[PDB]
Amino acid sequence: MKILKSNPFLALANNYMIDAPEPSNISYFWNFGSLLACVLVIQIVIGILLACFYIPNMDLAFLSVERIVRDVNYGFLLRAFHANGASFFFIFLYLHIGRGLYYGSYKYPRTMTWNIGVIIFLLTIITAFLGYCLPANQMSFWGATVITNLLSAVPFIGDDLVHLLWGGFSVSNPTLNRFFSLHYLMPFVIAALSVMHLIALHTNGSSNPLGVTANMDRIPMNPYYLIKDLITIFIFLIGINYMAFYNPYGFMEPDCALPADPLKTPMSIVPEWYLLPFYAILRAIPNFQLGVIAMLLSILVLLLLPLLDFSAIRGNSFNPFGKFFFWTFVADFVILAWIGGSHPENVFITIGAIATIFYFSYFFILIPVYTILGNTLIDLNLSSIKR
Amino acid sequence: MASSTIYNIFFRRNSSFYATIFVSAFFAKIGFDVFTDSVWKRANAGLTWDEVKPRFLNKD
Amino acid sequence: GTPKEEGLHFIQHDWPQSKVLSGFDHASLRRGFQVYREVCSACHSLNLIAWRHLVGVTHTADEAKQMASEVEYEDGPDDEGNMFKRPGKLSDFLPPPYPNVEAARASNNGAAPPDLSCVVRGRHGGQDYIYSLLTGYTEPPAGVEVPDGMNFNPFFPGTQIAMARPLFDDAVEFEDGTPATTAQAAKDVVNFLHWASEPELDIRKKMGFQVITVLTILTALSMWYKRFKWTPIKNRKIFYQRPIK
Amino acid sequence: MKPVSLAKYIQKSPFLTKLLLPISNAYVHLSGYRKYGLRYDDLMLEENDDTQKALSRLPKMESYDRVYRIRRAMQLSIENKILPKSEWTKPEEDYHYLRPVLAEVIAERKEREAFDALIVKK
Amino acid sequence: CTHLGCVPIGEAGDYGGWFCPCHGSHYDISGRIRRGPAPLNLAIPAYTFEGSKIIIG
Amino acid sequence: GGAAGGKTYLGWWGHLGGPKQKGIITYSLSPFQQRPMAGFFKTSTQNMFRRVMTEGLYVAIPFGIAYYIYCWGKERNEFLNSKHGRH
Amino acid sequence: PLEKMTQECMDAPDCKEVKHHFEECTARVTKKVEQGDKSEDCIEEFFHLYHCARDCADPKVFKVLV
Ligand SMILES: COC1=C(OC)C(=O)C(C/C=C(/C)CC/C=C(\C)CC/C=C(\C)CC/C=C(\C)CC/C=C(\C)CC/C=C(\C)CC/C=C(/C)CC/C=C(\C)CC/C=C(\C)CCC=C(C)C)=C(C)C1=O
Ligand SMILES: CCCCCCCCCCCCCCCC(=O)OC[C@H](COP(=O)([O-])OCC[N+](C)(C)C)OC(=O)CCCCCCCCCCCCCCC
Ligand SMILES: CCCCCCCCCCCCCCCC(=O)OC[C@H](COP(=O)([O-])OCC[N+](C)(C)C)OC(=O)CCCCCCCCCCCCCCC
Ligand code: HEC
Ligand code: HEM
Ligand code: HEM
Ligand code: FES
Repeated sequence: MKILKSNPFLALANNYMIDAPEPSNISYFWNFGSLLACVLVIQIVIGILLACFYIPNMDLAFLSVERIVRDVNYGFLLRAFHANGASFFFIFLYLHIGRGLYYGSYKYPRTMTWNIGVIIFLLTIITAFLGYCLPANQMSFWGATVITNLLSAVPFIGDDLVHLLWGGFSVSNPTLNRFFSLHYLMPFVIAALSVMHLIALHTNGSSNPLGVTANMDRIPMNPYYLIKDLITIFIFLIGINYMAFYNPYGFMEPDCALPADPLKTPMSIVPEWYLLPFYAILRAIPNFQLGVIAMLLSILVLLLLPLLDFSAIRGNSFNPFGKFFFWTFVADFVILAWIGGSHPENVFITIGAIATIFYFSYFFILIPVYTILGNTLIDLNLSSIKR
Repeated sequence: MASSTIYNIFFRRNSSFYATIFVSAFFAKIGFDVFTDSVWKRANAGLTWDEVKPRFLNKD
Repeated sequence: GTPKEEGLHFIQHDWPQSKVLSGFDHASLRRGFQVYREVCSACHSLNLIAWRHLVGVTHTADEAKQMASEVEYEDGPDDEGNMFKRPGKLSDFLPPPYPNVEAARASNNGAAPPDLSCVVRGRHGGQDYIYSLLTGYTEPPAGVEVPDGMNFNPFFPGTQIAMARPLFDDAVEFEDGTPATTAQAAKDVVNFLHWASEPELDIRKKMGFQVITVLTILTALSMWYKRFKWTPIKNRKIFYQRPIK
Repeated sequence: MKPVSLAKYIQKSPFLTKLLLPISNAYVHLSGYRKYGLRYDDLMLEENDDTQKALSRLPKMESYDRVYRIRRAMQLSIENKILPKSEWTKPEEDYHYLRPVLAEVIAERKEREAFDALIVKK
Repeated sequence: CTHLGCVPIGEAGDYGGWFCPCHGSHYDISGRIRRGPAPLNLAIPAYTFEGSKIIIG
Repeated sequence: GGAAGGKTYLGWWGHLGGPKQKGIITYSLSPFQQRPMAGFFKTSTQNMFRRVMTEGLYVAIPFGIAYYIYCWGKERNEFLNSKHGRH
Repeated sequence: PLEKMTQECMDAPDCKEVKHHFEECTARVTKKVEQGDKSEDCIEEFFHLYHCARDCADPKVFKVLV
């Protein structure tokens, strides 16, 4: 027997990287898992170094960041790379989620994988929100103040959890200390959850664009899928390197290069761009608690997808109605993000309300109706062929 | 000579492969550094502190 | 909001540093630093730039030492308590005109001159907005009046700036010899402030070119190697011999 | 849970079927599973016990033909191309060949489930 | 100042109250806003009274 | 080892848990004998043209509608808060 | 230099419609204020005219600013 098949550690490595039966016709949209893993590794490695020059205190946090930027050797590279990798993480996460949703990778035998991915997405959102508050910028302080107050919607112990989290009466030194510690801790938990994600997925294999079984023509991972990932790796490297060397603050709002003044009230208080649609959803509901409930449901509705998709086939490669409605929903998501970005003026609130109504209608009314209609039409045509 | 000699020299054994890779990398770094230095120097004419020195301080 | 309460959209120009393979204009940088020191050192503070930063960029080491040796700083305790002044070193920051923010508020009515270290990067427009604000002082149109202590400036949000016209014609004597108009001086000040915002631009843009070139070559090689290895699968031939019973 | 369809209530009224025939024709053309030389019953999910048991009760010829069709379809999907218009799945060959077996298996399971839950009403 | 967070001057303004020369707005004697770029009135603390000493907080 | 694991649908090499196959001959060549960059441009161009002509409107319609309402909303919102809009 | 070129661009044929609107402003608003009414402020027309003039003038002068 080969050594790679005998030694337990080498056996673990082999069963997951060297000799793993995979479908023989998976497209280029199956390349984002490795991209996500590499982005996470880069983020953790760079953050470990970034923690070597940061002082977690409200009175002394901005000057430490400036010293990192303009005094340490190649500190600007570290800062820009960390920020831009954290930004690219969400782009690749959205692409992964879209790939999973479009080809129907949530309707067994792989449903635990979907739930683990949803939990990982929630943890990533929480980690990003904790991280972007650290530099004590103006939007960082004000958005932290705005977002942390959402915990007051709890009926009984509300308005006390907020003070417990703040560690006082407003955003001050203890808040920054706690946020730094939690932001340091969480990515390792995310990595462990990703390991569990991979373990859960490995027991049944991946899907294929056709949506049919692929237990007839399988090829091993290496070297056939260990090289298809290199092209995407290099393309992502090109993108991130350009963004970090020619436009580092290109994803950043102009109201982030100022020290946090607890009296200066900014004109618009918005979070970063990757969390914008949920903020848009939150502000749509006139009520307070209903808004928080809707915002949480907007991410927690991905768990209910398996039990309300009545389709005789898996995927969207042979379902025109799904092809139309998926792109319509994607456009609605983009429009929701745009509305969340802008001011809450006259026409914008109406547009946001319409977009929220459509977004919450998509996961409840549209999907079962069009799936059932497609089934009915196909069966009706197939039932009158020989006649 | 032909093309079999090239395979016989570097691309015959992995040990004679990694050494070629490393040496080629070492030379390529210097080559690319020289290229980028030359192109950046040509790009900026009359725009750096070394070429604006006589205008300001040489007159004192 | 209302156009009056949000200001006029800034004008757009072309700067040497906005290209893909261009650095700064160091002569303009030095002239802008001179104008800064001779004009806005009185009220605006730049307490994030040290004398050593200008060494090799706008001034020689001896020039920087000689210029810094004229500012008096305050040092640590003496042998018996006390605090003694110093003639200045090459590792100190530029002197702030006011000791704290409250003194600045008291001096200039109720306003507070913002620190200029990171203002260009922190404004909606950067260099264009700053230059337009500097050169955009005009008499108010009929119907709108300005109370005492305020000036009309369309590019400022609300069209009410607390400043006065800072740059008048022939305010500074340039060492090079260029005339000091309100257009040249504003351009040089904007360039110097942009440099003070991001002093690392040159090295970054010098490294990026080589990085991008190497990465492009690597990607071009990968796209070919994948097609090389994936060949015996993309070109298979499947025949079905029907299994007659 | 299971696929659902209003494919019989419409059959109850002839007028609705006559009205909906062209729409069904257009939809089935638009689905494009026939461009790969496949049949509709191949695409049905087979991961539960019922379909796994049903696939083991087909005639051997049907199983071999299904295997060849699936393999050819995946080979075509590898290179992102389709067969010429001559080798498309004709309507006459696109019949339902897996539904009756699945119906028999579901009927057996439902009968056992019915026997399972009983009561004595004196 | 409820508009952009500045320190107003009291015993002044058109309405005989607090006056903000940072943006030229006036607060009435009662403490509310009458005219100027200030959106809302002045804030009220949760103080309590104990004899001749008032505790703010 | 043993440990009496559960039930899956993948297996491993040799026993992949698929239906029995018969009479499926397969030929392939060697990567060193075939030629990369052979017929790539023609086949890729034909596939891209067919995909554009086939999927097409599926993406074209929603994105176009969204862009139209985006432009209209921006124009109307800019108009309304101006001088003449409020009247 | 900038003021002269901006004035020349203001009187240039490139921007004449916005100038016409600003003139109609000046007349009407001056009559209104000297009557004793402080309710109207057409700063929008001044914004438009100044934007047109600056766009006309700035690229011309910016080239010779060395
Ligand atoms: C099909 O699925 C598949 C995938 O997808 C295709 C995959 O993804 C993978 C997954 C593959 C992996 C890469 C495994 C991990 C990936 C995950 C599942 C999730 C991500 C997991 C991680 C978080 C990666 C682990 C990384 C960690 C734990 C942190 C890493 C930290 C560092 C590397 C340290 C950083 C460096 C710093 C800050 C300083 C380093 C120290 C120094 C040396 C500095 C200098 C100091 C000195 C000089 C001091 C003196 C030194 C001494 C004493 C030495 C002197 C010499 C002497 C001899 C004394 C698999 C298996 C898979 O099958
Ligand atoms: C890179 C710079 C140049 C660095 C240059 C110096 C690097 C060191 C040089 C040697 C590195 C490799 C060590 C082992 C060498 C060797 O001869 O191993 C042979 C066998 C091959 O395995 P097998 O023949 O197929 O199976 C044998 C099973 N029997 C029959 C015994 C029952 O055992 C195997 O190889 C099994 C394959 C998997 C186990 C090895 C994985 C790790 C290999 C690399 C380890 C060193 C990596 C160093 C990286 C710094
Ligand atoms: C293990 C985690 C998952 C993986 C994470 C990525 C790990 C990346 C480093 C290892 C990449 C290569 C993996 C091992 C591939 C291998 O088998 O190496 C041997 C090959 C030659 O093998 P051959 O292609 O079959 O040709 C036969 C040659 N004869 C025998 C005829 C002489 O010769 C070569 O392949 C030489 C080219 C590659 C060798 C490394 C040099 C380039 C990388 C330098 C280090 C930079 C990487 C730092 C960042 C990773
Ligand atoms: C009269 C003292 C004084 C002078 C001289 C002066 N500044 Fe100012 N500056 C101020 C004050 C006070 C403010 C605050 C105005 C406000 O907040 O409304 C200010 C505001 C600014 C701002 C902030 C604009 C904004 O939108 O926040 C910039 C930039 C600026 N000045 C640049 C300059 C430059 C460049 C010079 C030299 C040409 C200069 N100033 C000269 C006192 C001064
Ligand atoms: C071990 C892992 C990590 C460590 C030690 C770490 C540490 C840090 C530190 C010290 C900062 C402060 C930056 C500064 O002071 O300028 C920061 C910022 C940030 N981090 Fe991380 N981080 C880690 C992983 C992550 C992950 C996994 C994400 C997202 C998924 C993330 C997202 C962010 C963001 C968005 C910022 C703010 C960007 C900015 O400051 O410009 N980090 N992180
Ligand atoms: C954030 C939301 C996520 C969801 C909803 C999710 C869900 C899924 C699903 C359903 C699959 C199987 C798709 C199929 O077989 O057709 C999959 C595959 C995979 N996932 Fe995730 N996952 C998420 C995040 C992540 C993260 C953060 C990582 C790694 C850090 C990761 C790594 C992988 C890998 C490596 C695969 C297999 C290869 C691939 O599909 O690219 N996923 N995921
Ligand atoms: S503090 Fe803003 S105008 Fe009074």
